[PDB]
Amino acid sequence: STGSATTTPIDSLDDAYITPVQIGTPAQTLNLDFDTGSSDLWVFSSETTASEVDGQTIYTPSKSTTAKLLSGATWSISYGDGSSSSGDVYTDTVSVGGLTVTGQAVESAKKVSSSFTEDSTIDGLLGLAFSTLNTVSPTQQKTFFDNAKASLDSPVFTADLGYHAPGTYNFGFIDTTAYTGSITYTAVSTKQGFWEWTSTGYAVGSGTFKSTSIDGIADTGTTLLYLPATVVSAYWAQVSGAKSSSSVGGYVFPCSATLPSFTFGVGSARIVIPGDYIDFGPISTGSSSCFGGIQSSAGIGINIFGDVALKAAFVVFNGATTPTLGFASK
Ligand SMILES: CC(C)C[C@H](NC(=O)C[C@H](O)[C@H](CC1CCCCC1)NC(=O)CC[C@H](O)[C@H](Cc1ccccc1)NC(=O)OC(C)(C)C)C(=O)O
Repeated sequence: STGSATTTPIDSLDDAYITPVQIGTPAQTLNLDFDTGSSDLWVFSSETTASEVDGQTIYTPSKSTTAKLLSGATWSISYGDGSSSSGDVYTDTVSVGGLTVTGQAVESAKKVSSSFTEDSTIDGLLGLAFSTLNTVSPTQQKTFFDNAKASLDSPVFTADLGYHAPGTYNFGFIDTTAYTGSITYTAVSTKQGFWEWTSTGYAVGSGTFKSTSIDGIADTGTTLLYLPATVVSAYWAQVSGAKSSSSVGGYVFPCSATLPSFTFGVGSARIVIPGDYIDFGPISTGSSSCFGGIQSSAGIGINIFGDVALKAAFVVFNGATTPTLGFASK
């Protein structure tokens, strides 16, 4: 089997991308953020405390004939941005893009923190890192990818994220029309539970490529590209009005600049980020300062290839028993 689904940015800055998923029988359709940096499928539900629910769509397990309470199990997750949720667990049928798994754990939120209440576009998360990071206790639960691989025509999914535009998640096949040249695969370490890998170096604009190892994770669930302090200072030293601003938390630059490109290495291949991608947007509507898309990971402790970098490429998540990551230009 395969599945294919359109993914769309939640806003005009491509802050994050939602993809409809159908849970339950008959299907209730909720728009989830597919997050390669975490391993829980959780949703807003009829369980959720009501004054924490805003305009999201809720899962109502009492309405689905295939839902079953997983007795005893609870969950509690907090993410890199500070936000957090917890609750209890059902198993149900969940389909994405045509592809259906029965008995997927769907984690039902009792409580969500502020940032989730405040974002009306996102009805919960679907985690696609490795299932060792799943928060359900006492027995951790598989991600939708892990439950799907038995039936997939190949044990992969693709991410094809758009710049200010819709794109695609595919499961179980690689669409040869969606990229150009050939895919280069690199090894993944799953020792910390992420799709973690080491990039072979970087170039800024049209200067030299510097071979230096950057160990990072490919994370559809993080908006920006977070890289070590000195590589990030090397990029913005090429943008004449850029400075680091403690007030806004990052490098800003005049929205009128043309930014140089940024290249990252994958084995012997190179992925080029166009500079307009790194112009994240204006720090407020109307302002003449813009927010950069490459910022220092010193404060987070790990380098993150977020959607800035991933939407410049077609990305293969190869979930074979030794997993790899594939990059192609598109
Ligand atoms: C629990 C663990 C086992 C794994 C867990 N992993 C992570 O936290 C990384 C994971 O990818 C999480 C997953 C996201 C959590 C927040 C909701 C959206 C999903 N990423 C994150 O926690 C990273 C947060 C994102 O980078 C936000 C995304 C966003 C912004 C605005 C509006 C909507 C969405 N961007 C964002 O704040 O961009 C600005 C600052 C330029 C505005 C952890 O390490 O804590």
